[PDB]
Amino acid sequence: PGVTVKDVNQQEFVRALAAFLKKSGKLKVPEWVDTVKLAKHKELAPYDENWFYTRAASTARHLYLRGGAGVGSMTKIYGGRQRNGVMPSHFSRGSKSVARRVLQALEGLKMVEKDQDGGRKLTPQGQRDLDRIAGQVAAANKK
Amino acid sequence: DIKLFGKWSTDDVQINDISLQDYIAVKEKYAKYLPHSAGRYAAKRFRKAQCPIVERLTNSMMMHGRNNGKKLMTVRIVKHAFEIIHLLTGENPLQVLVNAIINSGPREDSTRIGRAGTVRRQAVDVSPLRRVNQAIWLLCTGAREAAFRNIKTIAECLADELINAAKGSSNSYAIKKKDELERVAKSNR
Amino acid sequence: SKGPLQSVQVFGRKKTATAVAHCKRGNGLIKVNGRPLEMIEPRTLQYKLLEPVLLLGKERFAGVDIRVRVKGGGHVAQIYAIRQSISKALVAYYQKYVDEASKKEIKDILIQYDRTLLVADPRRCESKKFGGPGARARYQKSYR
Amino acid sequence: MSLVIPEKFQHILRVLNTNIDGRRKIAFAITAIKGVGRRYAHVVLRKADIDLTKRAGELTEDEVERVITIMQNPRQYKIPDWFLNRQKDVKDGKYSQVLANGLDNKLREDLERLKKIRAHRGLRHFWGLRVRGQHTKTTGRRGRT
Amino acid sequence: RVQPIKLARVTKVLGRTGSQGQCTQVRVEFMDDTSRSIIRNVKGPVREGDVLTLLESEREARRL
Amino acid sequence: RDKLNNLVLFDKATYDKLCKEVPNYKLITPAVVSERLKIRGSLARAALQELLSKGLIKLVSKHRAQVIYTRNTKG
Amino acid sequence: GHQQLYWSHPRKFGQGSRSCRVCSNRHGLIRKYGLNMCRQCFRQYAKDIGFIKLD
Amino acid sequence: MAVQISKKRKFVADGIFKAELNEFLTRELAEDGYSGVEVRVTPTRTEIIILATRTQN
Amino acid sequence: MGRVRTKTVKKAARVIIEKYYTRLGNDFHTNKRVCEEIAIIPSKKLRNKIAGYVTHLMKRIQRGPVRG
RNA sequence: CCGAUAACGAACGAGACUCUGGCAUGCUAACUAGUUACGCGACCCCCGAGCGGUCGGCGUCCCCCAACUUCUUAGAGGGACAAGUGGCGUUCAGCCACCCGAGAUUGAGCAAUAACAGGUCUGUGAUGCCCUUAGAUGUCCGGGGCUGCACGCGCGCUACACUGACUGGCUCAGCGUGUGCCUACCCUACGCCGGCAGGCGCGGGUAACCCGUUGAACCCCAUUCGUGAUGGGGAUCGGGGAUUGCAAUUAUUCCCCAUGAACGAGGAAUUCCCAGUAAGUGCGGGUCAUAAGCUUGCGUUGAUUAAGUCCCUGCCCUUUGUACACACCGCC
Ligand SMILES: [Mg+2]
Ligand SMILES: [Mg+2]
Ligand SMILES: [Mg+2]
Repeated sequence: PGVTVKDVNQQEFVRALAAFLKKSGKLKVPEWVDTVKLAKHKELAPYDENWFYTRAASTARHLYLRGGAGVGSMTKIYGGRQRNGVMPSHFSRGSKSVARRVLQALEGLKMVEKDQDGGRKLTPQGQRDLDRIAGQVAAANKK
Repeated sequence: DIKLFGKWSTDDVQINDISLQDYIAVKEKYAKYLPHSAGRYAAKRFRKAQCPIVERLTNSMMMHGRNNGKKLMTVRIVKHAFEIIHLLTGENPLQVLVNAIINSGPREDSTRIGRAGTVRRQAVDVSPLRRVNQAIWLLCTGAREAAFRNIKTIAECLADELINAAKGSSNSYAIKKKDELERVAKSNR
Repeated sequence: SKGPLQSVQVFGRKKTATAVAHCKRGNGLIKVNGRPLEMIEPRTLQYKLLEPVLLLGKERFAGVDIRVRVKGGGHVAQIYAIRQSISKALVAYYQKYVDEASKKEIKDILIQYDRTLLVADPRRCESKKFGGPGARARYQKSYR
Repeated sequence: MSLVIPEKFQHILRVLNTNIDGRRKIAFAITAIKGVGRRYAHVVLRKADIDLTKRAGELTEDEVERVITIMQNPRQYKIPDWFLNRQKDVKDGKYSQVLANGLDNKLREDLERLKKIRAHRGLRHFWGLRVRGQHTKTTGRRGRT
Repeated sequence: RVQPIKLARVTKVLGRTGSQGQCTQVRVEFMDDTSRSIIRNVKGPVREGDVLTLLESEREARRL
Repeated sequence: RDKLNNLVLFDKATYDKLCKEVPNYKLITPAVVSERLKIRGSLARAALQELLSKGLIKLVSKHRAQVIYTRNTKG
Repeated sequence: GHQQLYWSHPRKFGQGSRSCRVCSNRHGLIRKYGLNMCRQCFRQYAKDIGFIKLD
Repeated sequence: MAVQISKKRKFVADGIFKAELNEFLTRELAEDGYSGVEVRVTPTRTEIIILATRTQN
Repeated sequence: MGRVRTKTVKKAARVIIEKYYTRLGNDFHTNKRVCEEIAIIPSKKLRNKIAGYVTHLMKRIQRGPVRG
């Protein structure tokens, strides 16, 4: 069976990919992962200390789903409702720096690259391993 | 055969009173896989009767502002409540819900305009549609007022409100208000 | 077993959410937006999406090949448009390529179960007026 | 492993010059120190490098003395200078995080130095009115009566 | 001394009453004794041909 | 209705009683077990998952808003 | 009168920079689509521009 | 085109010009039996025709 | 409620029935087809309202004389 | 409207009308919208699928190198009329119910005769009369004020919580705006730097070509919290950083770290509302150098109760009284 990531549950797939990136030490992280907030609209630090691997896992399948997604695209994707205190809630975008660090880390890992236009896209090896892990997690999920 | 929520066949159910028999839509044709179908049952009169009852349960459940548009939350609420009641009783959740509705339904009420100058509260009977409406309303608000300020969750309190109403245990909110209504009906009949 | 060009394309829309199903000869399989209906996002409504196929069973779905694309609206509207797109596309492909004497016994199940499976809901929205927050709700007023 | 209360537990326990609860989570329990919020507590505990799901009485005394040094002297422990309370102080120009009644001392100091220089903010502070430019025609009546 | 509860079948609806329209006069005959037809004042939307519970038989419905 | 003051963790008196009495009644939920044994509720959830990994109950629902467990089927 | 302070106040922005192209009022000015028109004036000339209350 | 303006602003500008032209022609020929005016605009030229009662005046 | 006809449609239906009776019929579609050509109705809505009233009066006149 | 009927025949307002929305696998056509099929790939596959699967990857107007409009766009049209049938009714106007039907009452605009000494001279180079007109009530510039607080009233937002909060993940909208006569002020993708608020360099868009496939909120899925004024609430207040401008103090706004106030569903009173409606929930426009707790629009999720009444509150009509006709703010 040829299993693609679109054939598997994304909640399990994201944590599978983050686990894989945890296993592979080539991926780089900034030192401020445990300190900074993930967005302007966030009220607290992420609970998970592996939130960076989670972020990379999310953006990997996002760039697979559609290409040309730049830093601003990432921040709009990961944006969220801002409680604004006493004002009515609104929408705020994610941190530009965390998207830059994750995308540049994937770029150094060399399964993503800048396109002929703006934004970035997967290398064929990228989706090769994405469908590999999707197939193995699908087998583990079904049986 | 219908398997609402993937189980709990609706063909083994029964209704003891003919008055609610034609005004309950738990039967095979009005049995749905999910309690979620906006079939426009309020467009003209007497169509909420044709609306399935389990749809009505979530309908009356979503109340009081903070959750007024959420249908999916009330659907998972009724799902968990059905699971809980079937685990702790063993009989059909829908059947025991129908029994709870029948037990909770107030057969009489008052008009409050029994005389013009002073309140008189002439006691009158209740149409079956008003019966089912009052029963479901009382049950939903009973769970609401059971689990507003406790560790106890809404699914748990909906489950035990239905259980208590089905058994007529006199501590259920709907049963108590029904008892009070019958008492005042006798008071000023 | 080798007839080509056996294809229909039937849409279904409700509340500014359209979903077009392309139906053609092939192995029994289902996909909306490139993913199977079982791997849908609001899984609490997953029984609604697998409802049409369980009505008439997989037996008549064994010889069909259908793929749906959805755009517009929200999640629930997408769900309803998808299921009505599925039912309408199957019934139209059936009536086109085989007799309607057996199409009747599959259309009647859908209509007796839910009219929306083959008739879209026309209600969309009402305009907000300049006197209150919404279409009919008005602003407050005070005499004192 | 989700076990009973160990013998070496404190249900109410003293930190600096004020007590904090024990039943609360370890990060949220220490925010009761007058000057630390949820973000500061979480970052200093993540630097403390311990179990976060354990309560305040499961903190052994070596962990107590470990966390207090970090919370008192953050700048040496790689805490960013933008994270701190008294950034660019008007006295020494040195970042610090003020805790417990030290924060009370600092706030009183700010009020009284504004009062000494007779700034508009200081005069509003003395008269108890609003200092951040908001209106006062209709609000504040709870505090005034 | 308490009369046993029984059922009444609606034959037709007479009109609205109660000084605000809140009530609805109806003509009902018991299926237990199909000869006896009495007027009763109900509370809620009632159609023709439905049935409803009656806690008493002797009591009839006056105006309002 | 004045104060709860529930136990954040077990002790001698509560742990053994939980272990001996939980797999008897039909409804095994975090809120209900908290009512019965005056435990906190984070502890109730943790104890429920530890008992599930022990095998004295079986999972039923596993929803992110409320989980259900039930006593072992006797056979 | 003196050249330096007769116009020394900058009004390159704000409500004083703009005015109605019909009556020079700076209240209720409609700047959409480059209209730059006082509202009670635009209600007067609405037909001429081509604006019609279709509904 | 960066020099050129949006079509929306184009139609707005032409309507504004028509309104100003009509008002000015009214205030100019009110005693001359002014009735109306129209414009046919082409890229080559614009032709403005004024409907009045006494064209001799 | 609210399906009563108006005098404008009613009188026109009466007049066309009385003047052109033989050409009319008991089918609504046929009635609107003849009305479309032999009468000048600017609107489709008014057209088919006229035709409906003509059909109803046809049902009346085939079994009892009317004020027409 | 029907019906009685000294009335018959009309007219205006209502209706009608225009726009709006659902239906047309019917027509007209679309490289500024696309859909299938095909050819390159890229990857999953070899247990074997192989006419296997995904791609918002590239092309088949890169013009000879495929079609068509189902989806989208907008013109011509059609389509719904109480039309059919059962019942009620004077058997008339009509009403109720049901089948077939997309639709059996979609929302709006316009709105008569008249009155309110209703509001506006502060919209106007609309305007009579009067006030001022050089120590100006003309006009310009500088500073403050329009925010100022023992208290009272109105429209709002925010919450009071476990039907929840926090973290992460999955994830779908439509209205509609976008570079300037004055007028110097646009919307913005991408890459880099900062933790954020921001800054830099390169483009695109005067617009179904770009922003944008508008990756919105809510919701949905998992973890943590645990009845504790608690991780609910974020009022008040401190320190620090950027943005706009000539200028930010009386804090313009936004961001980070700090305190965490009242508030535990609200007395008497009283507002709004019948189906995509109330509501929850965000997003556009107007305001704008900076900007929405306002307003006007849009979209999502989406109900309960009722198909009634003159009990209350108002309004109309008929009858009636009048010494009123400047019309009860009357007359006396
Ligand atoms: Mg009209
Ligand atoms: Mg603070
Ligand atoms: Mg007299």
